[PDB]
Amino acid sequence: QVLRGTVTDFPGFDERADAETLRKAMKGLGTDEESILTLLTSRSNAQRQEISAAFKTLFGRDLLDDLKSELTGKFEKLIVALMKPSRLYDAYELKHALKGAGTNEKVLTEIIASRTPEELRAIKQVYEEEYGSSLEDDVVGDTSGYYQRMLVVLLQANRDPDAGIDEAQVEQDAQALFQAGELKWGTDEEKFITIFGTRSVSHLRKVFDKYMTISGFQIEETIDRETSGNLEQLLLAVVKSIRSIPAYLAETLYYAMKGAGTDDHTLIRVMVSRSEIDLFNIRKEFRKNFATSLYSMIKGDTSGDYKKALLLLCGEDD
Ligand SMILES: [Ca+2]
Ligand SMILES: [Ca+2]
Ligand SMILES: [Ca+2]
Repeated sequence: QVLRGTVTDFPGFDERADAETLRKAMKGLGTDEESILTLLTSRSNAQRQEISAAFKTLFGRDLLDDLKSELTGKFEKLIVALMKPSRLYDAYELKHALKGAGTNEKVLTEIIASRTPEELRAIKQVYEEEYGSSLEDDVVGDTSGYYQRMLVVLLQANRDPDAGIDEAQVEQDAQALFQAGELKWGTDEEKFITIFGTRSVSHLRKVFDKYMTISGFQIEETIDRETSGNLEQLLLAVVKSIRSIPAYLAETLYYAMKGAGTDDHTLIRVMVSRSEIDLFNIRKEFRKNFATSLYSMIKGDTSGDYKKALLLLCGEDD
């Protein structure tokens, strides 16, 4: 594993040229959504920021206010996601799950499960800088119970460092998890939230081995993904991220298209948020694990400029 994304710095970029092109495409009645799509999906995020800066000095206009007026639908919500400064997209996405749009634990479980404690400190820092309130307090307001408790544990970003691995506490933790999991994760929540939340990744992947020997099964089996119980799902997410974030994230995209529905808000979020970080890796797991390329799935569930961009993000190569 070399963490890679799918979007890189466009070579021989001209932020002025870029911005002018993008002025013609809005310009007049009609929109050149292809021209808009192809350009910004073929640019990285920092670059997109230079083009907004250039669009303003040139024309005296707000690039994003113009995109927000020209566009609709999901291709709008996609473009608008592209133009989010990477530093912000996650906390933007946390804010909105918390504002308005009622019950959105799916989003909270996704980010806070699947970010590295270095990602979690910055998010907390930026949100509290952008929106004025603390993420942790906002989460406490809008959540309840152990699901809340666990998130607030996860939000501390304070796991045991990977160092020496204590085979005795690996035995003790896999016990606690054994029994609690045939208690339906339904008893002694305080005890398992401390193990899931504070232990090291390298310690936990060992505990998870130590379960599959003692119980003959792997700890996932003991939960249902379809059935609710935010905690169980949060639990389940942690067990999958502790094993492998790009694999968790490739499974999140895969059930975003499963059945009736394409859960576009999950689609947009992952593609975009991981695009310059690990989107490569997420492909190279989806293929192998789900046996179809991500590309073609998306080419399949989606349609329009929205799938043009999305495919353009994904990249048809490896
Ligand atoms: Ca127009
Ligand atoms: Ca709400
Ligand atoms: Ca579908």
